Amino acid sequence: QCVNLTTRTQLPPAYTNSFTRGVYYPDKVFRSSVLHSTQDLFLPFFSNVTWFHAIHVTKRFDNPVLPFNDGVYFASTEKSNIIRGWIFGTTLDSKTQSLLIVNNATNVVIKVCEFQFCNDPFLGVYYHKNNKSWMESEFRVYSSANNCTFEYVSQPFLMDLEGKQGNFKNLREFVFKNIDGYFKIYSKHTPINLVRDLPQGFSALEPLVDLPIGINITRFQTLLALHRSYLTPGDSSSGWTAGAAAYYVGYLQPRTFLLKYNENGTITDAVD
Amino acid sequence: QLQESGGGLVQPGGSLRLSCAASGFTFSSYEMNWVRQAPGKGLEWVAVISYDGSNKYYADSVKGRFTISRDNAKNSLYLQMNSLRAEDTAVYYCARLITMVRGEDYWGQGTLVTVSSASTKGPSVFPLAPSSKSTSGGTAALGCLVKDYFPEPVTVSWNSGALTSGVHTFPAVLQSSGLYSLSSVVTVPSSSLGTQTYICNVNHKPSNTKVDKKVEPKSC
Amino acid sequence: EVFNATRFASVYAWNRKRISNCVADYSVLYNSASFSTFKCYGVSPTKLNDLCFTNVYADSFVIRGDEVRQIAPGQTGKIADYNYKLPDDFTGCVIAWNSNNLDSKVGGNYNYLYRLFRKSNLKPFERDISTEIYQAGSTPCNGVEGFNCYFPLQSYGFQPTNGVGYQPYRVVVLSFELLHAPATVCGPKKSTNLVKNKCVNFNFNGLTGTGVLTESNKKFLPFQQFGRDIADTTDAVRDPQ
Amino acid sequence: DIQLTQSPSSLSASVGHRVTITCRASQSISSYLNWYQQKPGKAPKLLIYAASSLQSGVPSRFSGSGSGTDFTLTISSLQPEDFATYYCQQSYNLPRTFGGGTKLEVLGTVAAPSVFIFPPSDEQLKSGTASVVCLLNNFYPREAKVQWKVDNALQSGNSQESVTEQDSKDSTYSLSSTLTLSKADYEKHKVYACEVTHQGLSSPVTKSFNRGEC
Amino acid sequence: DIQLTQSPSSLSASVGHRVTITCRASQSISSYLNWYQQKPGKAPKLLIYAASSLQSGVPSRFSGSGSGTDFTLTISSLQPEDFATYYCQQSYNLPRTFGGGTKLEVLGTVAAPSVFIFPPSDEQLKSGTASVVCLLNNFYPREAKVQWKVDNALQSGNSQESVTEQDSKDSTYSLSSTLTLSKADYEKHKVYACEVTHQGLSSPVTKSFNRGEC
Ligand SMILES: *[C@@H]1O[C@H](CO)[C@@H](O)[C@H](O)[C@H]1NC(C)=O
Ligand SMILES: *[C@@H]1O[C@H](CO)[C@@H](O)[C@H](O)[C@H]1NC(C)=O
Ligand SMILES: *[C@@H]1O[C@H](CO)[C@@H](O)[C@H](O)[C@H]1NC(C)=O
Repeated sequence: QCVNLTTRTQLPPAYTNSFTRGVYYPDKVFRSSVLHSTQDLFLPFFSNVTWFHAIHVTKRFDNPVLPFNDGVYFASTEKSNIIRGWIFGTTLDSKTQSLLIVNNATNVVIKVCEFQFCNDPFLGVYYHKNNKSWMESEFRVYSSANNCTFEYVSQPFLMDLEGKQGNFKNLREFVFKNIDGYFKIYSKHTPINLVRDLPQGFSALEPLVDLPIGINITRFQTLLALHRSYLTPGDSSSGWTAGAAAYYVGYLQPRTFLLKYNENGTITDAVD
Repeated sequence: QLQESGGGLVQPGGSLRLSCAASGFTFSSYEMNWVRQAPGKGLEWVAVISYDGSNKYYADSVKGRFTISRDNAKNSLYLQMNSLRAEDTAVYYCARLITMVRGEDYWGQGTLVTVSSASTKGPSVFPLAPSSKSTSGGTAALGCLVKDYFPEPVTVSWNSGALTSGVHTFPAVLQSSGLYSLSSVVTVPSSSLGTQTYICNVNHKPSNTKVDKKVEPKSC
Repeated sequence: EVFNATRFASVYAWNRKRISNCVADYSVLYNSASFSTFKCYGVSPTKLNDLCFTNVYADSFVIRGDEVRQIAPGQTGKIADYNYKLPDDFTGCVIAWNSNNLDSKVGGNYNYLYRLFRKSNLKPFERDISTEIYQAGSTPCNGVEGFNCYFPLQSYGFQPTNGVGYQPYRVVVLSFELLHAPATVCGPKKSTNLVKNKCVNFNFNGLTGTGVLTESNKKFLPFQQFGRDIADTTDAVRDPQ
Repeated sequence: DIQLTQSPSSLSASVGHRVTITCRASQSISSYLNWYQQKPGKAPKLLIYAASSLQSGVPSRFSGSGSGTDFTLTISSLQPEDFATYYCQQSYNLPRTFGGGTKLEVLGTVAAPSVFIFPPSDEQLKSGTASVVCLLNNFYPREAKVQWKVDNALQSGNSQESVTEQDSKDSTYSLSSTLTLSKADYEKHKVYACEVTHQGLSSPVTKSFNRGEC
Repeated sequence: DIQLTQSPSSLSASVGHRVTITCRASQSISSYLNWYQQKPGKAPKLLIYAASSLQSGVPSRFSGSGSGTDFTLTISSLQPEDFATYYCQQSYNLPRTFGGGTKLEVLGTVAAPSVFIFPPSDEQLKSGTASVVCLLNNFYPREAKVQWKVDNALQSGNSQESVTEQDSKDSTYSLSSTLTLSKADYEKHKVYACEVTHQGLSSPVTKSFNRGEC
């Protein structure tokens, strides 16, 4: 399936501050109107998070392989469902099992296989002007899935695949941990109006899902959708537009935090 | 199921390509054979090919001239025919011949080939017109002798089928021109020869030449 | 899906199905009166409902009724040698039943085959679908069948009239696999009723204690399962049913 | 090479007859000698997939035997479809090879005789030829002699014949045969007859066909 | 109640053969199925219990299998001491029930056919009865057939037989059988014979036993 892209320009690594983002409920315990101390893997307060983004203006599209370390805080700020998922694993080359999560435009999919991934994996919405619409048209994530050992697909849906004007409007925050052969996911959606950066303020990530997968994860790699159309050069490697989206990553570290629990048992504040 | 195809009528020194579609069984697992049969002769082995197609073998008549080949992905056998001879005038059957180990044999319906310099032409039509020359009580042969047509079949019948009682039809003779001929008959009472009109309903159907012709009993 | 499949494999080409991430009631199989054979090695069916595994493999095929004898540890003969071999430390169950009325045909059924000839015996759980002509003698048979050159697979000929040892039997082998990973397959777990307003000994979903249970005025977030107070004693719980 | 020798090239029988045909290979072939039935030009039906091994769904009345050079096909009691050709074929080595197939051609052995005799037709005169027709028709044998009388000589070499097989209801063949003569030959000649000598009758039978002279 | 069917009712073998016999239950009995051997006029000896467990001191060439409704006993390499009758028995519930045991009767299976037959003796005649002595002797296959010829009618219902047991060295049986007739019948008729339709030979054999007629 795979294609190496070209026309991507080269720029320095950007950074921004975490501003107390990225706490999550550490256990399934209700506590109310109390302050509680926990030692756990947390994103440190006021930390520098590496900033990655896709924009045309120039000609910037941005999904490198990154380390996983002890665990990852991840956030997307976007308006167009450009960030679509991730690869996690170690060798990423079918010589070991590895984990795919992807929102295909009608289906959330999770798989664990000996995937031969692309060196440059992506999705691609095409503006089919005969159909008068964008639609997902170019799944290019792996060549093969040589053995498999877990599978999941959600019940089907659709999404807008937006040529959206204005600033970023959705913030989606995630935390990923891999502990005792469980891959644990926490998340939070929030509506935003910020033009570029990661926003200040506070909200805890709630436990989303927890997957019983025995694998070693050491590296990860995000999946983004190209925009493609009759206005582009059309050519497989270069006839594409980046859309407009940004995402941020930071690493969890063993820290003691003091968490403030509401009368309803939500986290409402914390001290690093 | 097996279905041979690509047979036909061709000149000496020519080429032709047979094919054979396989259905309802795992063609890809087996040796697959060509066999042929010239008209009125015994069965003749032509060739065989291995399951994977890796090896090919032949009888000495077709050796070097022909090729046996297979498309397992298409469940299809082939015979390339080249430098055609009178030898190659046969029905060609495509088959899984069994040898010692129990399994289900398959043979196709067989595809016809004829090798001759001739051309598609109608029934040259010669009705048997029984008269003082030949009439004998309850016996008088009407009929036709029919000639000069290259594709093998001529249909023949009597008074447009109304004279079927006592019909007989006899194997064809290939003429030295490369055109076939045959004899066909009805044996009728001499007393009936004043009643019916008597037509010989020849049709060389590959020429589409219906030439149904009056028969003249009690002539001379 | 395994036991009521419409058509089974030929034994030389035996299917394998992998089971994971589900609740397995083995005793619902075992109590089904269907089976001519149900034999377990290293386990007992009643105890299987208490165990957990990373995967279970279900292997399945048709063989002749008298050959069922060979589907066991330490066995030998054309099935055990050339078609399907269990390891001699097998841990699992073999299930079989007569399928004469499904798998025989009045004209004889020849859809089912088995490997008649091989160079050597299979390894445990090895499989061999190769259709290369077996050289019994000295000539390289060169993909041609003849004097010392045999097609390696032979059909059974299941007529409905066959004597019982010659009738077709459907077979399933269950292998239980425990790895260094989460145990995704387990037997079902029994619940009693609730008993409010009495001193009882309790187990909510692995959380255990003794106490009096009563309906609470407080309400948790949808992912939370129990409450603790400022001293870290458990003051409330959510009923999993 | 290995060559095959069906001891009957042809047979005659009736329904209910136990029948055997035998085939000899030119050299030893162990048990590698298949047998087939063929109705004329139809796809050959495998009866026996070795010297002895009866094929799937083949009727129980058939059986094979043999070793080395010598082999049999048997039919325990003959039935109407068994009035057919039968082929041995060796399965031992290349080239795969077939016997001269035993034709059990006489659909009901019986004796019912017949004759007929027809000119080079008046409606054949226009051909630029005389094509005479001896026509012993509904005769029990395939066996009969035909003779000619054109300018009183008996013609030979310059002739053809073809026979319709033993009829299923009548248990009789019919023969057609033809001396053929160009415009030059047929107007040179003026006395004609054809003579049918089917030995199921007591005599040759003939008539004064006389092309241009009747 | 649970019914056990033992499939081969009798067997023939020779030393060093593997042998298998099978037992099948009218409902599932898990593994509750014993196997016994009995030699003539001895008590039964237990070989296998559960369905697979070899009993104390039994030779390792015996083995059992099954769990459910179908069970097998096998003998790995048969020996002269093994030719006996074998019974399965279910241990599952009351009444305890046995299969109709398989007889492994033919030691050293061979083929030698034989016949002989003998009259209703004069040294028997004094009884006021006739008793014919049909007598096929040292024949290999236990199976044989007998008929009669008194005034050349074939007698029926009026007969008995007994076979002397499978000969230890010959592996041949011998048979005695007797039509037996009153004074009135044995003088009313005058031609006699047994006819031995011995399957081991190509034909029946019969001899003029002629009570009151020699
Ligand atoms: C699957 O895993 C097995 C066992 O490690 C390996 O032999 C095989 O090459 C892998 N790939 C495929 C396509 O089976
Ligand atoms: C507690 O939850 C209820 C229901 O969502 C809400 O009305 C109330 O304002 C919450 N209280 C606080 C202090 O968050
Ligand atoms: C559990 O099952 C019962 C009985 O069908 C049903 O009433 C109840 O709503 C179910 N609860 C959950 C959490 O599925």
